[PDB]
Amino acid sequence: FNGLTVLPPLLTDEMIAQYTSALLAGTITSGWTFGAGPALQIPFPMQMAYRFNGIGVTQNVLYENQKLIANQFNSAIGKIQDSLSSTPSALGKLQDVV
Amino acid sequence: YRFNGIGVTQNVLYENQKLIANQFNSAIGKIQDSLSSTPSALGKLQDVV
Amino acid sequence: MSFPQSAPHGVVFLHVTYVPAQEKNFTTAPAICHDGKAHFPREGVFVSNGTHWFVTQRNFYEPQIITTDNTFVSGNCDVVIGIVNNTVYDPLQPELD
Amino acid sequence: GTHWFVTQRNFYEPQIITTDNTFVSGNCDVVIGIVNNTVYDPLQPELD
Amino acid sequence: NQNAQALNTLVKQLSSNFGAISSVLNDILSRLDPPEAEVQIDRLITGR
Amino acid sequence: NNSIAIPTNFTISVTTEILPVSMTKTSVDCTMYICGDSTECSNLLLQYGSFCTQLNRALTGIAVEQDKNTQEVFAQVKQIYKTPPIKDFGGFNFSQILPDPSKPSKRSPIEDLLFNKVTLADAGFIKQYGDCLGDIAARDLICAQK
Amino acid sequence: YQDVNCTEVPVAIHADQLTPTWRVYSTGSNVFQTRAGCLIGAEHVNNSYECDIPIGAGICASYQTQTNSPRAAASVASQSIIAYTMSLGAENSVAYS
Repeated sequence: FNGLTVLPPLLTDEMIAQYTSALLAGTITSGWTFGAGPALQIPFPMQMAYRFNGIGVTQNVLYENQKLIANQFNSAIGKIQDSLSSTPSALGKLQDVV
Repeated sequence: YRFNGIGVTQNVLYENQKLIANQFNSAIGKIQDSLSSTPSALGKLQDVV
Repeated sequence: MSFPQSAPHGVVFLHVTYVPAQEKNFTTAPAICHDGKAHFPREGVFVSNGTHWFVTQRNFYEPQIITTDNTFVSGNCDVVIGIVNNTVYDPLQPELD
Repeated sequence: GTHWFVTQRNFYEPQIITTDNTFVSGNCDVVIGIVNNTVYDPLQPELD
Repeated sequence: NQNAQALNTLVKQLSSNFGAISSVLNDILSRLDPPEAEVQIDRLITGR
Repeated sequence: NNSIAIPTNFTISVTTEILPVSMTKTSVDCTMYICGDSTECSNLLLQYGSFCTQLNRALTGIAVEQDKNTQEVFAQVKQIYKTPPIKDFGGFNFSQILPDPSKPSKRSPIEDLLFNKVTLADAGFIKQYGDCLGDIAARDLICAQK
Repeated sequence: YQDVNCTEVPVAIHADQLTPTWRVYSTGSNVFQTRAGCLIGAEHVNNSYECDIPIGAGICASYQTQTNSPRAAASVASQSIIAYTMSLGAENSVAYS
């Protein structure tokens, strides 16, 4: 009651999540090649073959280690999800704004 | 070079020489028209001063 | 490339970019297993036109003839995923044998 | 002189115009200021 | 230079009155009484 | 899991992006603003220390930074090169991004619009109404708004 | 003297501050009309630099131990290269080919 009001966002937390979903699905179905111009189809194995060729690791190595990379990736993502769950403190940088 | 440099073969420059020029030449036309029609963007200049 | 333009107390850039306009779908293979040696293209991927396989990069369709000189050997049939059994033509033996 | 060389834009380093150091595409009628000259093949005389 | 000048400028602002007729916080405390002291203090606090 | 989309056509597009670089070397004389010619005001002003001097110094320093922000963007190449005397860009046809010397200022058809569609309001470029002293010409007539 | 012409350059015009018309002088001398006012104590020279001490509106001065530069008359045949409109470097010849 001290002349304190709040303005609603235009692009809402949910709309932001929808945009995120679009971005997630883009990187997965079309690589980066949706960020400009019509989306190109490219499956995920082939998106890695180019992501790797681009740092100077061949396609053969990607495949040779297919199963390893997948396990490493899956685990990293696991640990991330799990860290957020274990302690809220990881998001301090957001809590600090609030 | 500029073509190869973005991962598109120089072959395109040549095969599509007409296509490429036309598009650029025209884009310059459109820019002049855009700026006259929507000089709204020049607000980024005007407001600062 | 870009070209600069002046404006009072500012700069306006004209950025020349290549943006795709029309895509078309092709069937691919990352490699061909020629005789147990897997052949990858020097650049690009193998594409089928429904009959013949060619090498082309993902940014433009340029069906290049598949020949050993435009590939390199790395791995074998059992290393590479999505690999297809096909011929990589030797460009040298036809003029000697 | 009268010889042609492949060189980079960042340093003059003449290299010979062979069918190996070059590749073929298109035709001569879509390249503006196309020059007609001889491209060398190190292999061809060994095929006789 | 700015570190030092900022600190030096801060010290020099001690000489300000900001509408008071004394800058010397100690003499105001010790020599003046409320009818005058409060007046100068209200003005030095806001100013400072 | 076995197919990709490969471009069969493309467009070469030109994107126009407008950015600011600097502002005019604006200055306020704190003393003139507050006291003008008032001797007794100055006496009372000195009581606020160098607070007022700092205000003047800060605006002077900004003015200095504004010349540099402009150099930083445009003085990057201090050598003056002239336009292509020859326009044989092969398939391309442009001069319309280049200065037209026949114009009052060596501005391109595009810069003509970037200038005439930008009106800036600045004191000293805007002259007084009623004038005080000096010719309306040039910057011969003094202007300091009110 | 910010934003005035070089005909009414006095500190006080037909008045004083109980001190000589300028400040201790009653004349300025070395009066150069600039695009930021009128510069007194410096004269225009036809020998330019890529600036030293900027004044504004393409106007600059330089002091290079010239045994007074913004406190002397102009010369273009001796080192009294004082105030000038700045040059944007030199031209560097190139032609499209």
